[PDB]
Amino acid sequence: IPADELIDNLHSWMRSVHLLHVRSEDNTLRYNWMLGVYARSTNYTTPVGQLVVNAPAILNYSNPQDAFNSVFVALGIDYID
Amino acid sequence: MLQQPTGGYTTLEQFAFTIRNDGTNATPTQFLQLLSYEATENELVKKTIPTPETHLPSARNVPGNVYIEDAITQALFGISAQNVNAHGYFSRLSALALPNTSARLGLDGVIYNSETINIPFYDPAAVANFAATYAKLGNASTPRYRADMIDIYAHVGLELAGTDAERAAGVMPVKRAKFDSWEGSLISLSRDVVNWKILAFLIDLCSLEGEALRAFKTRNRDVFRMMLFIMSTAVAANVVNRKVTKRVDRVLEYIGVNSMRTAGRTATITYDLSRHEFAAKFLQLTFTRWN
Amino acid sequence: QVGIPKLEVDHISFSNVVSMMTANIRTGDDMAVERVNPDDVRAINIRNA
Repeated sequence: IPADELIDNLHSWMRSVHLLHVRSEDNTLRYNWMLGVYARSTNYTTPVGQLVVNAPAILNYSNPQDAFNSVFVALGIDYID
Repeated sequence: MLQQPTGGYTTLEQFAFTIRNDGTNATPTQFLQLLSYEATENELVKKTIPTPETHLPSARNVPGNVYIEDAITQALFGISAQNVNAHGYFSRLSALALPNTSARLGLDGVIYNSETINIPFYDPAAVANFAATYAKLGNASTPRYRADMIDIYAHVGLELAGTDAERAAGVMPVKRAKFDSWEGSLISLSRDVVNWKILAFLIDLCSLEGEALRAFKTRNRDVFRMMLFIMSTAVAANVVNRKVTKRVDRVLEYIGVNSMRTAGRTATITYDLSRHEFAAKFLQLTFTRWN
Repeated sequence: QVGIPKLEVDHISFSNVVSMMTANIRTGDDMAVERVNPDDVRAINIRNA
């Protein structure tokens, strides 16, 4: 492998990765990566990913656990895998 | 309109808890002597018991009157297959918990809306404390409320099969308890212990004071070690019966350790998923009051 | 002083309480319950739920 190919080539891919989000003002908010980028994988086909399409602001949590709690009450689902 | 002299309704011949076996009728004390046990080396240690939650469920408005007592026993020691019961009129109890209420609790095991003509009932003042503790049994299947169907059982086995030499240290070796039997056995004690008037016992626990509570706990630590034994064989993993020459023994697999499904199937009483949550809510609520 | 269960003794009894059933409680019939189709098939979700 050229140590020059993958350094230029890996960039070409990483460049083209965009994950839906909302820009916030409050300083006490942390974006939820893990679950959020999972939706971008399937293609927003699944409801747990079709829920994040409509209102992307569901991923802005200020306290852990409360992040997931919301993605349950608004689904009636008992567990995401 | 019976009253208690602080001896309690259990100091009465009106209703007494007696098992029938041996060709004649005997008291619980005489029975338990037959239960002999050894050890199999899996230490069953006493955990702590978490306090219950104060919030009382609401007795949704209900006309007519339900047999509150019926269900209490029909779930715990109910023999005949009992289907899902997580649902039901199981909390009309709380309608007695408030000070001035007219709703009365008769003898036999009913809960009347208005005291009616010709029906003997417990004393309206001492049935109040019984409710502010047991009406709490309404929320037995509400998520985020249900007790835990594992650890309490450790408490249970240290009771009916724990020699004091052990309980004073809080730890004991898992036992395998076998008594001598007859025909139906385990199923027969169930059809028997069911009709016992359990309310005639529980009321005493929440009223009788230190003078007549130390004396109450001494004469009734056996009526408790009876409705605790049957309630246990509904959990044990095996019921296989050993054979002597002409004699028969009912070895019980592991009293005091809780599995999830009955060894009885056909041989003994059986629980259900909806009942596992229920037994844990009872066993937890009652122990704090007792112990 | 209780009642000795009669299902285990010898001598045969000839009269006893039988739990019957009235003309209100009825068993094994039908329910005119209705359906409501999912209306559109395209936007159904078997994927997760």
